[PDB]
Order: sequence, then C-alpha cells, then structure tokens
Amino acid sequence: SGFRKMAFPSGKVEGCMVQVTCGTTTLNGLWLDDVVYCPRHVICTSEDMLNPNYEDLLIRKSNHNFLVQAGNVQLRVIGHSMQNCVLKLKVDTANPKTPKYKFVRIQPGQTFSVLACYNGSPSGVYQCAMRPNFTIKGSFLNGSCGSVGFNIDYDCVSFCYMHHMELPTGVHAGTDLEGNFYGPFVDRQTAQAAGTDTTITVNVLAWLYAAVINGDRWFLNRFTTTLNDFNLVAMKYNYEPLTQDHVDILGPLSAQTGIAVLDMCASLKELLQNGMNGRTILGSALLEDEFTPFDVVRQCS
Amino acid sequence: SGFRKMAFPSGKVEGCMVQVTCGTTTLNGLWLDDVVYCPRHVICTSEDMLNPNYEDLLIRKSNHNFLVQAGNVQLRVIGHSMQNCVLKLKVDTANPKTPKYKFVRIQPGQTFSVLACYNGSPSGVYQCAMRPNFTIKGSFLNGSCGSVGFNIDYDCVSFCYMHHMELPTGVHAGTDLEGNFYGPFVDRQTAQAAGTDTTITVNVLAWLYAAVINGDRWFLNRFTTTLNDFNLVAMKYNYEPLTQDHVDILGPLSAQTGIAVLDMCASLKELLQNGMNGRTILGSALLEDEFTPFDVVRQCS
Repeated sequence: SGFRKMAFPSGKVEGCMVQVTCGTTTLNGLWLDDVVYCPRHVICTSEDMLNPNYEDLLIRKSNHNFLVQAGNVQLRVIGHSMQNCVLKLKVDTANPKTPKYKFVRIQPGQTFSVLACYNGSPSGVYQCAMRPNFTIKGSFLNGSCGSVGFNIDYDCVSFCYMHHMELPTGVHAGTDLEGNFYGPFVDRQTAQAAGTDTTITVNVLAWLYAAVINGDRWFLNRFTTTLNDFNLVAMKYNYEPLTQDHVDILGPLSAQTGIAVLDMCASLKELLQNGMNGRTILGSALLEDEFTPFDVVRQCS
Repeated sequence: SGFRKMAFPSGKVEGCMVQVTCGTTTLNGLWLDDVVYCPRHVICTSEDMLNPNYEDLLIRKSNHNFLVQAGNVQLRVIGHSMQNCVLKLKVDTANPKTPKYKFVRIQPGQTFSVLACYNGSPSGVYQCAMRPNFTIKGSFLNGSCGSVGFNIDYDCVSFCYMHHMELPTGVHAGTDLEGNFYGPFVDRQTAQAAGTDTTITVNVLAWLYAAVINGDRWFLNRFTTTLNDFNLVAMKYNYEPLTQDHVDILGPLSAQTGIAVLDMCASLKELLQNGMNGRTILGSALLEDEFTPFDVVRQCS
C-alpha cells in the first residue's frame, strides 16, 4: 500500500548530464548522441541578461568557445546552432550511455520527473506537474539551469522540460527540448507574471480514487452531482473545469473502486465548500493535484 | 527556490537490482560484487509463511535451487547462507556496475531514498524516513520485497533498508542489509503492532527553518520558550522530545535565518496549540517531519 510522490528511476537520465561553459557561465547540458543540449543564456554575461540580442551574441562566439565538461573534458564542439532558446552543440563522441529517448511537449496536468543538476552532476530527483499558468513548483537553486524533466515510460525516456529561470513568484519556468518555453515566458531578467494557478481537477479526483484504494474513505458522501453543477463549484474555487475526457480517463479508477466519477465529483464539491474539517486524506491536509490518473493507476497496481 | 521531497539519483542502485526466484516465489535482490542479497522468505511457499522454520526450510534447498535472473539469467549460485533474515547468494560474475557502497544501520529520524522494484526492475523512487516505531510510510505493492533504501552521500551508496512486509496498519517494515529488522518485527504472517508514531521534532523544526528560507514566515512569533517548556508541549501532541544535539545540528539553519532554535521552538509550540488556522507552510497544511536538518541544508544550498 501507501501513496507517495514517486519519480521515475533517474539512472538513464543521469548518464546524460554534462557541464557546459561559455566564458564564465557554467550550466548543465543534456548529451544525447553527438549533441549537447543546454539553455541559450549560456552565452550571456551578467550584464547582458537584461534584454540580450542572443543571435548577435552568438556571432561573437564560435565552436571552440563552448566547453562541455562531462566527467572529464573530451567533447569537441564540431558545430553549434540556436533553436528557439536552446543551443545544440554537435560534438565528436556520441554518448555511450544514450538511452532510447524522445523530445515531447507535454500538456497542463501531465506530470514528469525532474533531475536537479548543479555543475553537471545530478543532486536529486522529484516529481513535478506542468501547471496551467505553465510554471512548475520545483526545487531549483542557482545553476539548476539546464536540468531536465522526463517521463521514462515504456523503456523510453521522454524529455519534456529544460529548466531556465526562477520567477519573482518563486516558481520555475522553462522549455521543451526544442527550445520553446512553456507559457508566455522569455529568457530575460524582466518581471514576468504567471497567471492564476487553477487546480487540476482531474488529478484531485484521481488522488481521491487513490485514497479509497489505500483505505481513506471518510470523504465519501451519500450525494451525487452533475458535471455542470460540479463545474459551477469548481469555478468559484478556481479549479479547472471537468471534461468528459477527464471522466473517461478516470474510468479504470471508478472501476476498481466501484464509485462513479460524478459521485466522486460530489464528494469533491462538499470537500471544497465545507473543507476537510481537520482530517487528512492520504497524509495531506490539502487536496493534492499533482498525480495524474495514469500516475495513480501505475502506483496502485 | 522551492522545497520538495527529493530522492537521491537512483542510477547507481538501479544497476544492482536483480530478479530472484526460489521455487515459485519471485522477489527482488541486491547484487553487489559476487553476492546477491534478498529477503529470506524467498525460500517459503505460501502455506509456510504462517510460522516457518527457515533454517529447516533452507536444508531442503541447495545452490541450484536459487535462480537470480538479472537482465538475462547468467548468475551461477556458487554459495548460499542465511544472515539474520537475508539470503546471501555468492555468484560467479561480479557486478560490473557495482558502485562504491556500504551497509548502514540508520537511526530514527534519519532519512533515505527507496527504489521500488517489482520483478527486478526499478519502478520509481521516493524519499522515506525511519519512524520511531521503526516502520516506514512507503509505497509498496506485492513483490516489492527485496527493494532497498539508500543514501547516496559523498559518491558512496549507503544501503540501509531492505523491504520485507507490509503490516495490517498499512505501514512498511524491513531490515538493514545485515538482515536484522528495524524494530521488534519478524518475517511471519502474524499480527504485529507498530507503536505510537511520535513525530520527529527536530525535523519539523528544520522544515520550518526551510520555510523561512523559501519565504513563508507567518508562523514566526514574537515569543520564545525553553527546552523543558517546549518539551512539555511536545509530549501532549506525541512529539519526540528535543535534545541539545537537535539544537546543535539545527545550528547552521539558525545561522542562515537569524532565528534562535528555541524561538522556532516557540513558534512550533503555538503551532501545536492553536493549529495552522487554514494557512499553508511550504505547500502543506500539516507539519512535515520527514526532512532532516541535513536534508534542508543540502536542498537550500
């Protein structure tokens, strides 16, 4: 039993983390085949980072200007390129430990593991969700840039997140591995606002279904409700509105537990209006929204 | 910024997880050098597990009776032995991916990462603490036995936990890697009681210090208190009593934040008596006790 935030086993991604330096900026890179992926502000000095013309900064630099450390420095930059806020450093040696991998732009609600990396070395691993303001609540210090987020499902590492920047909120913003930022964000030291952090209703529900499976059932109510009626209540508390696709993918969980989705939506409704009354569901006193339906199915079976 | 439950990078321990089978029992083993470590109930049939004479069951079995799968089956059991609830299967090949490692009996309060493993394959990684009833609140299914817990500090994997059994409570019990169970427990299907789960006061405090560093400061009070006076309040709420050694090891955190330990002990006291008032410290509505002082220092710097 039990239900904790799990991350994927990180070994496959560890053997891909390198140290990259351009001038005196050191950040982490992702080495896969003969290409070493990193955030593009590696080329920037401290004074440039207010509003920098990166392409103009990249002309200043050449192939030898970038130094990928790895364990010991034997990476020869054979080429360079700037794709949409990332640098791709073609190198001589192809990574012996390249796992089967793929680049994936995830969606809000979907979850991934983060391997936090300082100076090319992995420090820790935790599970994160991509929020609807397209930020993540992670744990990143200075030089966590270049750290990556992944799903290792079905033997294959799906890279979805590279970390770039913390925001004044204290939340973390970044990019897929083709460079483009999740959300409206940009890689400058300018004030940048995340929006409202709508809670991921379909995950709260899955985390509840997970709770019934682990033995917590006090939140189970004798009522039921409607999508439209639950959604009116979801709105006031700034929950994401529930779709039939959400009801679909909660299918197997409703099956396992013997509890219709809308019935769980009625427990959730009461749980939003009258609050949790000091009780704990699965060891939390708040409603947890960072386990997908898929996450719950996998950990409970 | 941010503060999430991190686990260590698991790669070093992944390359040590194997599949072990004796008769029709399949559980996970830990392969290190030419020895494959597993729980001793691998030898038991289903009917034996009520009260089994293991040593008598081990006479029935010989070197060929144990089949360590690994990726593909090429492990030749050259010897066998039963140390204090574990089997040690001397094999022909020494693990190419043996990390620097060590076996360590941890202490209550101390924390470790768990790599959950079903059929010799790692499934996920999460951080756990050894509770004072000597149980852990983990996430383990059927065939999680043989999964291990570790600290990877200073390049070296410190193995501390092998998983054996879930209890009727829903909590998890196991052993160090020399076999002996944490706590009073035994590897039989008999009813076995964990005691009171005293909360780890020195960790709640570190998790609070972590909160001041990340920007949450509402719980900061204008009062102070005494050890003896805080401890009287710790007792009613079944917190572990605070020592000067606890105050010592919180030193650097009191330094970083500019907040004396006892002052934090007075915030904690009010926080136990008047509760959290619906507010959240670091994203939790309860007091978190599974980050050590050491854990906090490492993640905040």
